[PDB]
Amino acid sequence: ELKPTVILKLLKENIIQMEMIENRTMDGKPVSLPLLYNFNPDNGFAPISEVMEDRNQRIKEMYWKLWIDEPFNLDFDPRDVIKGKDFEITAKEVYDFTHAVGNNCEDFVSRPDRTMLAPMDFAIVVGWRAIIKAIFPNTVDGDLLKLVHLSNGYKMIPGAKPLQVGDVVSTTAVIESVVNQPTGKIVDVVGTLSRNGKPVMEVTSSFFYRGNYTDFENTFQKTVEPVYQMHIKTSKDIAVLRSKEWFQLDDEDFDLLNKTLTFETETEVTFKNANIFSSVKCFGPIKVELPTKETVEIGIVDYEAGASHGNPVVDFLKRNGSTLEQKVNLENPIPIAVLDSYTPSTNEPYARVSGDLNPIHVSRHFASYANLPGTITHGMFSSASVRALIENWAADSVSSRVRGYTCQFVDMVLPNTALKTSIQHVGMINGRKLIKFETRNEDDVVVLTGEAEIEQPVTTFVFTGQGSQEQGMGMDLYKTSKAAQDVWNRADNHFKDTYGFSILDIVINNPVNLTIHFGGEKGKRIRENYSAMIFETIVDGKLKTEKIFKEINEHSTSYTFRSEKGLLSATQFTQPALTLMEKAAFEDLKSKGLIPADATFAGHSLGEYAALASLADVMSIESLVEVVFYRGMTMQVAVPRDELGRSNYGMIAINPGRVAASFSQEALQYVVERVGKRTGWLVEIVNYNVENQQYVAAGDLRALDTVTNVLNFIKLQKIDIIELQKSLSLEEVEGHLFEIIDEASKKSAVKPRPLKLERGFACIPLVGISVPFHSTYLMNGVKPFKSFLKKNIIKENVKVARLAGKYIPNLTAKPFQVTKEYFQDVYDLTGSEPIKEIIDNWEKYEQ
Amino acid sequence: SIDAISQVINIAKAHPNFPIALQWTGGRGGGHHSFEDAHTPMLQMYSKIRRHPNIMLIFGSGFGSADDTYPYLTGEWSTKFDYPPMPFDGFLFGSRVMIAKEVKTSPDAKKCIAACTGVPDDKWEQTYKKPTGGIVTVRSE
Amino acid sequence: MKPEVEQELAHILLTELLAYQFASPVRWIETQDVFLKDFNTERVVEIGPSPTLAGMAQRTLKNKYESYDAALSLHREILCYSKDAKEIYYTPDP
Amino acid sequence: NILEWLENPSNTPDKDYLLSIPISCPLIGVIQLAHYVVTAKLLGFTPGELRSYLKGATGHSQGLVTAVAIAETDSWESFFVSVRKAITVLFFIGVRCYEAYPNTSLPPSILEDSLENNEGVPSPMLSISNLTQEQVQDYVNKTNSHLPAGKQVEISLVNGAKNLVVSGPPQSLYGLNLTLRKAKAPSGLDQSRIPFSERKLKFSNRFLPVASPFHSHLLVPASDLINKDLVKNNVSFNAKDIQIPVYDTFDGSDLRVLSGSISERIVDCIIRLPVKWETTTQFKATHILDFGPGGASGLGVLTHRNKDGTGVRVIVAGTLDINPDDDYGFKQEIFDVTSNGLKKNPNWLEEYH
Ligand SMILES: CC(C)(COP(=O)(O)OP(=O)(O)OC[C@H]1O[C@@H](n2cnc3c(N)ncnc32)[C@H](O)[C@@H]1OP(=O)(O)O)[C@@H](O)C(=O)NCCC(=O)NCCS
Ligand SMILES: Cc1cc2c(cc1C)N(C[C@H](O)[C@H](O)[C@H](O)COP(=O)(O)O)c1[nH]c(=O)[nH]c(=O)c1N2
Repeated sequence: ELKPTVILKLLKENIIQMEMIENRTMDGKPVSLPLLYNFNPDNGFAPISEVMEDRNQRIKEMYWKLWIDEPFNLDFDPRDVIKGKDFEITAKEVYDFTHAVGNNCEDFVSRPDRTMLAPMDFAIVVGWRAIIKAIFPNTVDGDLLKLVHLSNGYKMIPGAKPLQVGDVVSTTAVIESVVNQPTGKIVDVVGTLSRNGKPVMEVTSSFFYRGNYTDFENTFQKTVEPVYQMHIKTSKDIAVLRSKEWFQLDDEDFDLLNKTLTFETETEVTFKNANIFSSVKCFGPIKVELPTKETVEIGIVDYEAGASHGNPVVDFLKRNGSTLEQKVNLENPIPIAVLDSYTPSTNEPYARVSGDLNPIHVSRHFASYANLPGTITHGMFSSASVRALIENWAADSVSSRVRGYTCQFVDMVLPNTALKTSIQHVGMINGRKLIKFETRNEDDVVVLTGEAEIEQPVTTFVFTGQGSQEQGMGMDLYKTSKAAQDVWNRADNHFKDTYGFSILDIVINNPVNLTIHFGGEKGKRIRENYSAMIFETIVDGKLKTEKIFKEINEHSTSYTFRSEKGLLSATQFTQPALTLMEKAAFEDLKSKGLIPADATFAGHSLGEYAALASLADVMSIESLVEVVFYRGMTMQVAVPRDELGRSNYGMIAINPGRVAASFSQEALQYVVERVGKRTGWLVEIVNYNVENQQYVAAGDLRALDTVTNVLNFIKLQKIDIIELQKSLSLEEVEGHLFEIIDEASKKSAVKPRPLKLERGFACIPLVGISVPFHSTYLMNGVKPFKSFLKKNIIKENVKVARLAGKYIPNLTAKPFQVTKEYFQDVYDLTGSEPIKEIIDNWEKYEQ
Repeated sequence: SIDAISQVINIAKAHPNFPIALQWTGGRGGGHHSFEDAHTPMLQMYSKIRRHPNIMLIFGSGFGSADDTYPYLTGEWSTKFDYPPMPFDGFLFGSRVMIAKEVKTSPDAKKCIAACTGVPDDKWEQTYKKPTGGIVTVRSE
Repeated sequence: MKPEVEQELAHILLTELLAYQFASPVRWIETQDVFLKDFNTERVVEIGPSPTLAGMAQRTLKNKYESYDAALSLHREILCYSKDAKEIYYTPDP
Repeated sequence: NILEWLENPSNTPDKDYLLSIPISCPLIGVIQLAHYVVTAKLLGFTPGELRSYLKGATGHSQGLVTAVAIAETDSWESFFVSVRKAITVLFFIGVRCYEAYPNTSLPPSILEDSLENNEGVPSPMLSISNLTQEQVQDYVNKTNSHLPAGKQVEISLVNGAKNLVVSGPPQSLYGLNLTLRKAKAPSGLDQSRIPFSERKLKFSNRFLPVASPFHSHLLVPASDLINKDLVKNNVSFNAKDIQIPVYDTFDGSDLRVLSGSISERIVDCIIRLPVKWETTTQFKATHILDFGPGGASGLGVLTHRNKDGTGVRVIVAGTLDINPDDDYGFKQEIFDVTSNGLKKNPNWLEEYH
């Protein structure tokens, strides 16, 4: 229908009023902007002059009626927090919003037996009124008809679930910065959306009042500085830091030498003019890196100046420190998609759902008055539209994966424009993919640039155990990677300094023997370390300390470690070596930003130690290699060895499907238990690896050869155990299996003690395994190892958040939790006084 | 097979006035035999065959009497498979006549043939593995 | 439960879990079921010098999750650090 | 604005929009009614006269609305009454069913996989050729065991003994398709040298060019809304106004012998109940006129395949073309005044008795 848009008349004798009318309003009542002009017929060449007094106020009053549902008051402080009203996310608003922006993602569509999400773009709908109210105060004086939206950005708070239908969302907005630039005033606004008291997401909006502004007393800028890192190598570096008043340790006598410091500073500035600051504040924590790579606060930056040309804190940290960059670029960007989209023919649908009733998008006359090329598309429509493409292509239409999105509004878009968006994977940040996009119009002009942070697919890290080690493992990575170098070098130094051997030397050269010499002062210190290496057992409430390395006394000049083939196969060296290769690989991944913040993890046997150091940083490199060296020595002591370092113990991988299709894991359990009882030798199923395809039997090399021969015989005879025990005879199968075991046991006992285990039909021996790992044979080792673990795993390094729900232990194959149920299940598996005491007394720990 | 039945049809198409006796046998026939079911390929091809009036459709393999051939003559055989009736134009009898008086088969070979129990159509494919009804599949040169 | 008390109990639980792991069987059947089924993991990254656990996950999936993975249309990548560096580091061939 | 689209092919929306059921449902009605009118007018019949020559009518899925509509028709004056009722039923089915289950973007990884494995662009209806209903029902049972209730697939159309259609979420059917692509042997596999019973079953599966899961639990919420819209817009079908039998697509019963609302039953047959095509086509006829859309790809040729050798001739009433095999007719056969108009298809029981 046809409505009045402009009314031009004489208000008074000399005052021309051009009333610009907006008909598309909040309540349906038209809103009028009275533009006033003096008519002075004495100046015939230019008789009309604009009334510039209160002109920005008149424009703001219009925009207030269109945008804000409050009483018109421009007298509020741009420093104060803006409180937006609570917003309930309804299915109807999500429907309307998603249709308006062309977001066809299923997460936002009502489906049976399933909760409807809101897109993160919906944050601008919830937060618009709070956010936009920031550009209105009297002291932020600008012409809203010349307002440019420079940039918008969303950031999900880590842990926060996406917005849902039903959610009551509260919004706060603060002006981060308002600064006078040569070409206009920039206003940087930060909105925080919260739900149930907890913050969900931050909306960042940058607005530009085009104009000439010189009101520097109303300007201010808050910057979150990049994190700066200093490695304090010398006492000169320490003196240079102590010369800075702003450098303020909590403990003045703190030892900075060899420490890595991180400075997490924020700079608050107020302006006197364009170039000179009237005030500088630079403040924030100074953190030292601990051996676990955790950072803890040891002091503050606290710099405060009046009139200044610069921030000396940040200048110092730039010159002397290194910048820690969270974003890590891939070797080469990975093209994802080149996608066509269209801006709608009309901006009224987006205007209605967004609450952005800015006349320039809908009313030809305002767009003309504002000198625009027409009724331009909402920048926020193009944002939501390109974000829907990212979500579809980069996130494979799993909306939850999109954790951040920023867009720069480079150039204006007209309705019925064909936009081409190039999307690329360019890097990683904290396990999230970093997607760059560039939207061009039909004229190949860049209209929109930005980036998104997309969660990787749900990931599990699994850490291999013993058997997997080979000479040279991790040594390619050690050459190339600084992260891997730091892991190996720290461990190699600890081993050289403490035990007089290089774990790197053993990995690279795999020597058959290694002699440690105890000569000189350094040698006596290393000998002490070997002697001070003790089993700490409690027998009848008495500490009975035993010695590993009995042959090492105060008169020993050397100690030789012995192996048949190479020491990388001896478990006291295998364990550290594997643990380091895994931790070095993982630290390289972490350096490249490849580790999802919520990844799950498990390690197979030894793997559990690397997994815990890697994903949870429970132990330092030094603690780690020490713990697994000891663990390996505990296992070596438990097993008798010959002159060449060979034991009478081993492991076989048994495939119950390779003997007979009817031969189940209960049949294998039965057979193995019977071969154990008959011979009296050690054999147990210890690793459950692949259901009905891979079970590992550990124990006596003779018992393992007997089991191999029994299963070889059962396969060749094609005779079932479960069919006979149920359908033919009761307990006769037991007696029948005894003579089959005896046939194999007689041939096994004759063979010499270091007998080479042979590859059966259903059995393969594990190469480079000499200990019966995970058998009851090692149960005596538990108490001393427990006491050693209690000393070397410090409770301050156990971060429950890094374990809870993420770590799957080998013992209790259930995700780690600190619950009575978890403790009770651990107690049922392995009865322990400390755990039983925790279960019984659980109530006092809760309060 | 299907492909060979298609080739017979192509020959019938090319000589529409010349009578073609399409003698269909399944793998269950005596002598050199296919891997084919007796029924399935007829169910698939019967319509296309019957578009060529010069094709006289003969069913063989597995037959030895009026009783077992009658359903193929009336077409009721195809009804067990939820198809419309599919009558055939005639029958061939290979194995059935091997113990006739005038066949040169030696007396003891006739006794050997007679003593073969045979199996129903559902079991014939066991000949590929082991003796089935006294009969087995072996490979020619 | 207070953060520092939870930390103390977590320390005791972790020390006990590792101590007994020494001389208890490795329940890697149940572990694979927890991370393949209860978490519907899409990327299994094996950190090790050889593909032993990758091989095990690839066989567990083929043996008991072939219909599950089809029905829920979830694509598993089983990556070993030692072979699949290009897939883990996102460095594909030009 | 269909008149605009027909005048100017440039101003016609894209195929995806045309295919959406709020447009496709009523417009497929219009195509069928248009073919019925072209047929009646070129024979110089009234709609009722052409109707009176019919032993019966039925339709496959939404065709059943057009079948009841033409069953009510008498004169050219009152024909637009029947047209309105049909267009109105199909409008509300299209609109309500779309609102109950709108199509959403499918993950591009799923689209890329389906295209690289020479399957269709996924859709809410998957056609499986050369498997039995039991076999298909076994594979949907396996898929449905893992899936939750709102994502479960179901056999929607039993078009033939080995011609089935499964309805449900396109992603759920892509899931079924992954299970099927393991069980299916390659197309160019030679199994001639394998014993018959040991051969790997070979079959076809393609997504249908449709945009809604007809005959599925997904559309059941729309039922009550369609019924209320029909009582509001005064659309009913009375048994006494229906002059020929119209066969139910579920049990093949005459709709005229229903106790309850015929409009409610017809809606139920389209949105919820499966189409048992061989059950509904149990009628005895020498000739079947296929008005529906698709010409040689339509319901006529499907029905021919099911009825081959029973002495039924299908005529595709909507398409002028030449059949080289001449096993079914086109438009020209309806109007031909010579002997070429009365072609009978062979009944094998009678011809080779
Ligand atoms: C056992 C193991 C070596 C098998 O992995 P692999 O070398 O990749 O073996 P594969 O099964 O892929 O096949 C290699 C060949 O080895 C042989 N083989 C493998 N498993 C076998 C078994 N259980 N019995 C007999 N032969 C076997 C076969 O000849 C096989 O060839 P095939 O595939 O034709 O059968 C490996 O999985 C492993 O190291 N697992 C044990 C891990 C463990 O528990 N160690 C920790 C100790 S605390
Ligand atoms: C002893 C013997 C020998 C032959 C055959 C069969 C038998 C039994 N058959 C196949 C034969 O013509 C016919 O196709 C089958 O015998 C039909 O199956 P039944 O044997 O009746 O079940 C056969 N076919 C053919 O074309 N030329 C031949 O030389 C032979 N040889």
